[PDB]
Amino acid sequence: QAVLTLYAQGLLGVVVDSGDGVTHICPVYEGFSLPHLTRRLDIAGRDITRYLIKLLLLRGYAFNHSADFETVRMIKEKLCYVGYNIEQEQKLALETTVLVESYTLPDGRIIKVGGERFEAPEALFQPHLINVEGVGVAELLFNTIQAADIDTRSEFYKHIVLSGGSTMYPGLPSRLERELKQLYLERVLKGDVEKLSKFKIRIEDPPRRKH
Amino acid sequence: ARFRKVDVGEYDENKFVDGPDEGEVDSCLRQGNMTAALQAALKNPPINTKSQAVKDRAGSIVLKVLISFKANDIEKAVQSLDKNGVDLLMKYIYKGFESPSDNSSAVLLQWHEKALAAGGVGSIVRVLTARKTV
Amino acid sequence: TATLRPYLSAVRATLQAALCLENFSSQVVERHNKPEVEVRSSKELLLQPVTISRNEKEKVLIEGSINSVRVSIAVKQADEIEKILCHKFMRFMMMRAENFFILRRKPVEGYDISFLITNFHTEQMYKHKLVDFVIHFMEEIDKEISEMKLSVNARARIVAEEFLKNF
Amino acid sequence: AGRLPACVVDCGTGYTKLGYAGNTEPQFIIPSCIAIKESVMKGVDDLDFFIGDEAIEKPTYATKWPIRHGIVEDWDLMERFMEQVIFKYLRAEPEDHYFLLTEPPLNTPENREYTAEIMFESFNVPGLYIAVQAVLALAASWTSRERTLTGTVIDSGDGVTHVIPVAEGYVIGSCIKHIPIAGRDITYFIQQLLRDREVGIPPEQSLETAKAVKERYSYVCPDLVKEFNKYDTDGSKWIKQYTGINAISKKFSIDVGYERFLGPEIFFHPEFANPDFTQPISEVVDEVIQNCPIDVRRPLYKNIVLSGGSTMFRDFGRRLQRDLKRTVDARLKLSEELSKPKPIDVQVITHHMQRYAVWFGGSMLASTPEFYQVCHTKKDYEEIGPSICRHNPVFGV
Amino acid sequence: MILLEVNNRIIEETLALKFENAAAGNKPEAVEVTFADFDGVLYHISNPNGDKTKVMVSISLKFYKELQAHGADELLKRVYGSYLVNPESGYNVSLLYDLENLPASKDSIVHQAGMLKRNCFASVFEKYFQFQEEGKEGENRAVIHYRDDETMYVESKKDRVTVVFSTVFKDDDDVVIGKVFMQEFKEGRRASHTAPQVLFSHREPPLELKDTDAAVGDNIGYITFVLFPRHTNASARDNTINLIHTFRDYLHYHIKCSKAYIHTRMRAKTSDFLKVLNRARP
Amino acid sequence: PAYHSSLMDPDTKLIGNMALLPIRSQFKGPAPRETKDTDIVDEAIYYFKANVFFKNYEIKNEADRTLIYITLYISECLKKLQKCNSKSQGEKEMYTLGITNFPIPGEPGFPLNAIYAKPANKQEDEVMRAYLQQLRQETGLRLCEKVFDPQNDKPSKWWTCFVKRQFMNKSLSG
Amino acid sequence: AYHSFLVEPISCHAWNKDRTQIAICPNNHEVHIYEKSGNKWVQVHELKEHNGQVTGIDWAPDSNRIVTCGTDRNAYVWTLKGRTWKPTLVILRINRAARCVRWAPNEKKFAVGSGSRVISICYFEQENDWWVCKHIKKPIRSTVLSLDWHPNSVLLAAGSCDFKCRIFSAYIKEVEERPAPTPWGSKMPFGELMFESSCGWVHGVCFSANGSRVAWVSHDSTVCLADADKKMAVATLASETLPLLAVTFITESSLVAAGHDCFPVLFTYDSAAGKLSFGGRLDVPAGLDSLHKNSVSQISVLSGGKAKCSQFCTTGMDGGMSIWDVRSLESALKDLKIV
Ligand SMILES: Cc1[nH]c2ccccc2c1CCNC(=O)c1cccs1
Repeated sequence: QAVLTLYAQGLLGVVVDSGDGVTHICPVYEGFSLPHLTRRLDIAGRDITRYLIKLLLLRGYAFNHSADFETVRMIKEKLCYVGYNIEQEQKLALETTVLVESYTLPDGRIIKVGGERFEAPEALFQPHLINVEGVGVAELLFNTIQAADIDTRSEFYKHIVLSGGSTMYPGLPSRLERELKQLYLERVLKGDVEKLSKFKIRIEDPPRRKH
Repeated sequence: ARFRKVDVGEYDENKFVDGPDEGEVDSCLRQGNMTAALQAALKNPPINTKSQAVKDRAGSIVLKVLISFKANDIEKAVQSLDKNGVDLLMKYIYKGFESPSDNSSAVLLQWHEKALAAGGVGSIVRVLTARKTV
Repeated sequence: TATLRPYLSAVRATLQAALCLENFSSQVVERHNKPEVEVRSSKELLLQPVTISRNEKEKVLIEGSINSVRVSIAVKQADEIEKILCHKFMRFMMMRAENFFILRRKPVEGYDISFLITNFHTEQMYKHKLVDFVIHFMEEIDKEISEMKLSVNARARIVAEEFLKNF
Repeated sequence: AGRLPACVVDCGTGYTKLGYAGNTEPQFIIPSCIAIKESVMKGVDDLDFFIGDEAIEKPTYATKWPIRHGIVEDWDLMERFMEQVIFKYLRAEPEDHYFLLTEPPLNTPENREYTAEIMFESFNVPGLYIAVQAVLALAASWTSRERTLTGTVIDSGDGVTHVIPVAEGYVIGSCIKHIPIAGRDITYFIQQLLRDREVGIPPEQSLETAKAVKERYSYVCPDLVKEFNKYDTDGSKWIKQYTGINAISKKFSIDVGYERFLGPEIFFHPEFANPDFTQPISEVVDEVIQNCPIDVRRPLYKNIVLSGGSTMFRDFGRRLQRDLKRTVDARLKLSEELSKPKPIDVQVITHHMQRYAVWFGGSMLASTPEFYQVCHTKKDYEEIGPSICRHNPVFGV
Repeated sequence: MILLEVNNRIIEETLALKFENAAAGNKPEAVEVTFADFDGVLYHISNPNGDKTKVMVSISLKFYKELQAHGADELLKRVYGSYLVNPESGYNVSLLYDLENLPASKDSIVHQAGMLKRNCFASVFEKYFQFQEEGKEGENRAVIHYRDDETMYVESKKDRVTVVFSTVFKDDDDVVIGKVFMQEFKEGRRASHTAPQVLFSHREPPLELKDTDAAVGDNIGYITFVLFPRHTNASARDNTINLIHTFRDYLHYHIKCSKAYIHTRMRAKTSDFLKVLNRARP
Repeated sequence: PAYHSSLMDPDTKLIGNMALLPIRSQFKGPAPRETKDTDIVDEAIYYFKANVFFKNYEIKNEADRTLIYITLYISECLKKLQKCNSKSQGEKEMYTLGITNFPIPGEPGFPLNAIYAKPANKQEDEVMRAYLQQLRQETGLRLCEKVFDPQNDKPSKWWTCFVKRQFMNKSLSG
Repeated sequence: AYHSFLVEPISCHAWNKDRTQIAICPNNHEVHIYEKSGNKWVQVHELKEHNGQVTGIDWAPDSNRIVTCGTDRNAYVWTLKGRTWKPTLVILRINRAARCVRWAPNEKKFAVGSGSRVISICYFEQENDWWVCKHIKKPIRSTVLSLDWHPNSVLLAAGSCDFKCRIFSAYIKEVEERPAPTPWGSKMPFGELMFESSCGWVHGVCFSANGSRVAWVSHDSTVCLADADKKMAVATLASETLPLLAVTFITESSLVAAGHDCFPVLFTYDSAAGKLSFGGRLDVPAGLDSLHKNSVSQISVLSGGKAKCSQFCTTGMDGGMSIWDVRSLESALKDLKIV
């Protein structure tokens, strides 16, 4: 699939794909994929839906990981999104109410959801928040490339493409870029914040996606 | 796992990037010529200087003319200014509000009342919209 | 009150100028929509902060932006009893900030209470009525604090008398 | 561990149980009502009220009931009600005792914040824990058993009966079901049964007698016809007598019969007294456990715990278990035939602390050292806010 | 309720239910109860050695030794006489009621049992009132630490007996409300010229104790009552004792009910603000 | 649930969709002759007190329709037997009552017309009217030896109290 | 003449050629088309495709095609097939919300302003049979708020949050040819910056009927006009009221605008003195004395073109759409001017 996804966008780059079961970073060079350099992020859709439950049981709501799984999943798909700057998001959640939304449940009783909206998807960037050793797609992608050939780096970085159900969270492309930049700056240019600016990353979120 | 500590956006090339004669005022103030002092303090505002020092100065002079006014003598003075003057006055009145003092604020609320009737709410808007201000 | 009406009038006027908001999609984050005056991630979108003061204690800070306004108020507090009644009363409303959708959960540092009015609010509420609520709010909390003060004293006296008259 | 025991207060829609942790029975069991003056409060008029029994007949006072359907509908009145619970009955200096309060399942986080506001901002309690009734009830049954916090709770107070499934200390909210049958309905029924037969019963003392008869001679029978038969054959050793005093004239006797077993019978045959509800309680329980996760149904069936004064009738559980096993075994009979599912073990637990199961659980938990590590302290309240009381970690197993 | 009641309801109700059952002829049920009272007082009602025919009521006061050095045991004995027995381990005073040997009027002893706590304090006051009434001056002052960080000082003089209280206001804002009430006590004479004069010091003790290790601090508060012969005499004594030993709790209780009341004002006000806000909607 | 009859036989005859159940009576009618110690009229009386409280009754076989009819009629007997002063007088009212023509299936005034099959012809019609009259008679005289206590003029209150309750909220007098 | 389509905002609107139908976005992901039947409005079409809030609508009069853009970053050209509107995706190549869209007069292209701080000039290619677009980037530094084509379908005026009002050249030589010179300039290669004004986000921009005059309103409560015939000199006028959000020409020297005051106003340009002047309210009689009960966010000329306009439409955040008559206004206000 990673091959085809690059096909549709009319290219022959890297493909970040995540569904319910798992996440895959498949870099593709002028033709096909290369197992070496191709990794897997062991956290996807489900794991976020599970976290959204621990977060809501923490709020004071009687959810059951099995009886209500499908219900919380729909809450995730409708309300969750990826924080850009977690420090700025926690402030919005702590100091104001602009994140609080109401969600009517199947039987009709209402519940309010706020900070949880971004905290759950955050698992993708801090696996430790749900007990999973890894460094999160952000850091992972950056190692699947930086570690690769030096003759494709620049090409790859300006050719990343999202794919799958767990990649439509609002703001994901933006967070990915901020992370990659942050990694580049320190881990590859020793914090020399001037040679930057000319670092080129273009993580595209295509609309045609469905098919 | 440090690296999220650096605010990368601060180096994003797509971002955005943007007094009067103290003696002349004193001269009219000592002579009791109030309307004149006002019109002099509202001249050549430090609209382009970087130091808050030169600006705080211009503000002081202007503020020293407003406080030095008699309640029933403000309406007249306001109406002697042109729209640009009214807009500039309004910017200073709002500056004065940041330095309350022995009734300094009680009279400034008089200048505001008068200035607004002349410049309309529009002048206040131009206080909120100014990128280069006093 | 010789300084009250003039104060509320300058506040009402500034509030009318700040509540000219419109919906604004994020320029910094894909498919996000945020109250700019809060995240402040795009300087051109912010307006010049202004303050209207009645005296050295009472004032109002008004911070605008293309899509939202933050209004902070410094409440009149004469003596110790008023200071604590005001503080309990502000926390009381803040804990209920969700029902009171224009209130911040915490004040801007240096003030007793803060509002955060967004374009979404001005789209479902007449802005001239919100401006009226902020003025109505300032007048009314002063009265409520005065009444609380009188109530405590009233009950204090009866409590000190009920005990003493029994000896 | 401390020199003083914690205060345990269980507020119900009808009655409030209060006392100190470590004891077995509550120290006071009073009507969840408060009487005030009504006909702009000033001075100390707010303190002019009474609660519990003292509040039911007060001449110049109006009786209010702060809690409806288990949820606080008047915080002003609830806050005062606590004032006397603490200062008049318990006589506890609130700053010295940790408090354990209860709440029905499905209570909102907002309400917990309101409760905490009252306990920390008003009475300045050093620590507060809010437990869910259902879970405490489960814990209460341990007094007669491997102990688990998984099971189905049948709470029948006086307003309504609830079938609450619980898994590992956590209520499966989406699966609760309520039943329009409880102590009150039983009384009313026994009232109709008397009106149609007994005479000389003071019209203004209709309830007094029925409630008395119910509480003194009622019970659950195994079979309706066989029971009716017993009463018509050996009438002398089944028909009981009741004698009351006419409040007007101080002068009456009535035979008590069929109603002894017919009243409680309505739990099993709701169509008897209720035109809108006809599901037998055995069926409601079955439905609930079936709606839950397949992998927790057997544990639920294996631990059905009773709770409330209305599950106190002699043989209540025996009849619930028998009927429940019939509906369940029948379903498994159809399966085999259609096609060997291992039989399902159905237990309906009954114990000595049932009537105030919830309070006893609360009391036993507040006596353990673990309860002090799990309470939200004042310090945490002040440094994190009321939002800390939104989640009370379940403990005890 | 404005004045805190003096008797203990759990003691009274528990006894009555056992006394009524004993009179009826029923077989005695066992009893095991642990409860408290204001000022860290701990109680215990139980059947000594499992004997369901006997009911013991025991009280524990961290500061008993101090009241003991002031006529405590003696006053107690005069009051309970044959009901007082050797104190249960963990407690200071124990009352033993024999269900098989109850007085004709069981109501009279049930009332005294409920006052166990009040009677333990009684002496320290009865003693110093006795001093005043006899002229004996110079007598050292009594120092009762009724709480871990709170103290009461009783001292007699030529024409008056004084009771001082060192009380702590854990909550910082509680001090402010406290003053409002204290000021109204300071002016109580403007309503009852005969009643006790009341003084009040915030942060520091009254000079007489500035040499002693008395406490000082932002949350401490001293209150001085000045009882006169018309209160201390043997005709008012009890009632005076009943009021004065509940004062500390009387004060803190009203400070709390005061906040409860402010809360209802806030609920009403907030509720109104929400109604206006919602009328701004089309 | 409700109490049903256990008399339906793979050889039991039907009149309409009711069951022509045997009975041990002398009265005339097409009711077979019962050999056994219990017939559908005892069963119905044995159960009445309990069944009468039910609001819903599931018809499992055709005998239930017979049980049901007898049950609804017992309530009828109690309507009368309620106001009488003797175990002899009551015997008479029960006779008259039983001979009086009550509504049958198909006619307006017979509850449950949606459950009881209507007589397909004049014979089936006269036969059924007969079977019901015979059931009504045995049922009445049999009910007097129960309702009355060895102390004459005593329509036991333990039979009169049900006079106001209606099985399935239906009536033969309506 | 006021009408209320809903109680929430009408994000944006667009009328067809004959002013027989109006397409509005009700603070929704959808576009609603209403047609009049007698003296009632009736919903006739529901365009559901955008996954985000629609922010701009434009109806191409002759080809009868509707173009929409939304916060979901997409643009959709809508074609009428019998009795249904079918949407065709257009990749704008942006990563922030689109904010505005306008067909060129020749209906050969259309521009989309967005948060990406760029303008997407889109045109169809009968070659590969799909929509493509070039970008105009420099010197735009912020979100593009408004747009307006020049009658020559080449020059494009734009206003954005970087406080500037600019005129560019959307010259695409593969759908049109060498634009004839204009007072704005001679050299018009793609993306050339023809003009740039010299405080306040620019909510609206408008080109006069002949194109030698461009006007725009900003957040600092001012209205401006740059005369191409007078070396692009700029006339400025400070209002004493709240910020205007929309503006159009009604004659070569008359402008109508509206905004946060909730009522339209008239402005006039004295060519000789190079000075703008206040012509006064046009809406002369909740607790408001204006027809709209909330901010007016868009205004369009219904008939008479920008040369001799007779009727114009307004829509606002109150959910209402007003149709104003110029002769009726000239009558009710004996003191009204116009040019
Ligand atoms: C109560 C309830 N109904 C549901 C329907 C579908 C999925 C979950 C649920 C739940 C459990 C979570 N809800 C709550 O805890 C509360 C809802 C409203 C007030 S509390």
